Amino acid sequence: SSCKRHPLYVDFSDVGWNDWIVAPPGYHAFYCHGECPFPLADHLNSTNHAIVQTLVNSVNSKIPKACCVPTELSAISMLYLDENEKVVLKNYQDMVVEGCGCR
Amino acid sequence: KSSCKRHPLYVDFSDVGWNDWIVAPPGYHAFYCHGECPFPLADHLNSTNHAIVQTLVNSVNSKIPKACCVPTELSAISMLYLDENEKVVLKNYQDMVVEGCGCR
Amino acid sequence: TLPFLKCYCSHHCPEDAINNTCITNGHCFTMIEEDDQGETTLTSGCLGLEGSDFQCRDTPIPHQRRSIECCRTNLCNQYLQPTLP
Amino acid sequence: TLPFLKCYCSHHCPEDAINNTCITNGHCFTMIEEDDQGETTLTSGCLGLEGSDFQCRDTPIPHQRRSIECCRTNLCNQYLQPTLPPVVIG
Ligand SMILES: [Cl-]
Repeated sequence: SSCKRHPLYVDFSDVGWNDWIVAPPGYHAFYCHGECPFPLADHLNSTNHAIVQTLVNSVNSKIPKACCVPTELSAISMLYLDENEKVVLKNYQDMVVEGCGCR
Repeated sequence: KSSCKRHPLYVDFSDVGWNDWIVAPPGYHAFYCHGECPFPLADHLNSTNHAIVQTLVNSVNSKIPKACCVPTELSAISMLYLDENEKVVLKNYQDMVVEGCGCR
Repeated sequence: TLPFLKCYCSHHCPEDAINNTCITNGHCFTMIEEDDQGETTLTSGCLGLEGSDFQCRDTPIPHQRRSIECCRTNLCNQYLQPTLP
Repeated sequence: TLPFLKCYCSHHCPEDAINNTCITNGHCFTMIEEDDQGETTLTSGCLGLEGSDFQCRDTPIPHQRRSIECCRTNLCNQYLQPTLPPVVIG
């Protein structure tokens, strides 16, 4: 079962952050997971390295396969509390998986 | 329990069997990335916000995987190869060598 | 460079494949793979252009043997049928 | 931001740490955690600026009891002594 994006919602209340994050109450973060087989198909955006490494793996088992990771990521905004406790608006980069590939 | 880091890996173009379409070099140090991404993800693992959140979630929900140790900085090498009509072309290959690893 | 080429895909389809078809700027592939105890199985899909040369070149010795062939014409891979050396 | 902060590091040292210190643009940390045999371990190191909000805070409820503390002055993590949260529980 090959590398792809899966759902993940992170509810701030569930992980106990609800008391410094004023908003949003949570968000869709997604994650990446699954095999990086050979050959690496186009929709895995693999790097030359991930590809070389994948071939090396089939011939030397001691060398791990490419891993399935975020490959494009988007930001989100939050309202949180300063080290000194009080409403602050920050843009958090690389919070949301847009796409996954083998790297 | 050993941490995400770069490891040596030499690639002999002969072991992998390109001895005949690739004419130069015979191999190159390609390196690779391996190891745990534990909590917390220290500074030198160049983690994204995502990866850090994911590690935090994994620690409360085992069903969510840990972040993965992968190359966060790659560099180029040039090769000489014999192309379809037995031509000798010099060509620059991007993302061939791991210069740095991180949790992602 | 933009996707311009259509390929059949059978175990390596993108989630959003269309009629068991993928599009790419690289090459179509078709692969034959033996496993550890007998059963041999067939694969096909699209290879990205970057690193296409290392995937469309023929290896000498993995764990169990396999072969792979590429071509660059629409739907060209149902016409490929690779065999083990 | 350039790194401007020097910290001690214990199991989370960068592979090029010298004298068990590391540098960063975030905070220094010290954490105590428990392993499955009850053995605890002190770790310490540098946290990047990005995501330090999440890491310094933690979740109150991980699978393994732990406690992380952060501070932001040179070598400050020498003075941090995190302790396990009480197993308080029914
Ligand atoms: Cl990456």
